[PDB]
Amino acid sequence: KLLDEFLKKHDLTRYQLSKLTGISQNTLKDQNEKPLNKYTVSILRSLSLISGLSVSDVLFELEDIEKNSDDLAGFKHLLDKYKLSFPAQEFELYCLIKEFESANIEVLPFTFNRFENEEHVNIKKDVCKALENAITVLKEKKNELL
Amino acid sequence: KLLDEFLKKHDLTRYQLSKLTGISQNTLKDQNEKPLNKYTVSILRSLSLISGLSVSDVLFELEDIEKNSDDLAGFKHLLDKYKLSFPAQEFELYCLIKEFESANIEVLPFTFNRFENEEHVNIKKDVCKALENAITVLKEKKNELL
Repeated sequence: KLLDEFLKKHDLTRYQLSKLTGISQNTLKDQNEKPLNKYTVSILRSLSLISGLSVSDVLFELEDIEKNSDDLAGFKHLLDKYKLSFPAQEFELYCLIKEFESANIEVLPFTFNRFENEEHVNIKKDVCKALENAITVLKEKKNELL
Repeated sequence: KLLDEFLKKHDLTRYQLSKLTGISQNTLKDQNEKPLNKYTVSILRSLSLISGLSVSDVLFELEDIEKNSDDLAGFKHLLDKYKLSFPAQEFELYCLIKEFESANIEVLPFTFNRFENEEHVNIKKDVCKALENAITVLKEKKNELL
């Protein structure tokens, strides 16, 4: 639940947000179930007001939370297998996938049939390179839309 | 119009947006009439995709456009009467006004009836001071909410 996790991270509750804004607790409950792409600038501003964050930083924190739950077009499964983390590149991949979503465009999952037969002396390096290559593929796909 | 103005700055049309996204022209027409607080993260992402700007810069450019048309609680009239510009302070006043609105609190206009019937040999410094104190006062009022 995106809204609740943001509030909890700042030691805030729906009660306090409701108290500040007059937004009903029913409304905030419905809000908590929506994916980020449905959040309005209005609710980002409310969250900015109560948290002290700029609207841009509110959105980024909400994105970071949503991203931890995202499949990353298949890379999450891979990263989790080897307990790896590439915070910057994972977020970039996430950002590219959400962009395609906003143009109502299918992002086929990346597959690793080749990868997981082949052996890797530095699994961290090789996954990093697969991840960057994926980002490149998406960036190219992006620039051929435009 | 907010959406048109953003698209025009980047040499784009709603038609183009519509063909990239699958969003209908009538929907974008309606979108063009909405204040920025009604914008969804989805539409920001769509605008980021087509413009090449990050969602943050899309948001700021939209904020900037909306700010240039906002009354700024009576200060728009005042600044234009003396054709003055204080970018940072004007934007921060806009920010505060939009924060209060997201908390369903209306900001009463500042009045200048006595100001505008007095001679001002330093109209720049005088209006700057009034703007700085308006922001100071709004910040105090914002703090009593939290």
